[PDB]
Amino acid sequence: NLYFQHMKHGRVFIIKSYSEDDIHRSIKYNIWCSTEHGNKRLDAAYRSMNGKGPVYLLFSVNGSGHFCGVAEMKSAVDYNTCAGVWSQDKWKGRFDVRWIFVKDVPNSQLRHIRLENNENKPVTNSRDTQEVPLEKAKQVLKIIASYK
Ligand SMILES: COc1cc(=O)[nH]c(=O)[nH]1
Repeated sequence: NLYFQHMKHGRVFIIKSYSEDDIHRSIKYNIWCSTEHGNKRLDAAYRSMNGKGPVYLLFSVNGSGHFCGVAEMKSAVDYNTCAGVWSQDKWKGRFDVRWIFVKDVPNSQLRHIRLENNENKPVTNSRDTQEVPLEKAKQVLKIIASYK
């Protein structure tokens, strides 16, 4: 395929959101924020990457039945930022992202990809900041990229 053929390094995480408004804001301003635990997981992966490869994020709104696109993580986490900018006050902090695809892809197109690090559960059954093994992540990314 033409998409993601060169991604020898780097790491891929599921992002789950309770709020489609939060996603809209993320797309508009190219920023995101997770829980404290999820921020720490993404921060560790971004920093240990040391710019050697991409950290990609596969976004999905809880209950929507579809993934809604792909962004690249673009900064470390900043834990002390303006409160109350998201749909709930409980999302504290900020990191930069760069959205690559904004498009709805039905879970039917992805649910036969299983995560060997998550009890072989479908990737579509992941929780927020579930890490995706690199070879399964390539499959997901190419399906999203090419979907029509
Ligand atoms: C950044 O805004 C959100 C982050 C999250 O992890 N879940 C949400 O519903 N919104």
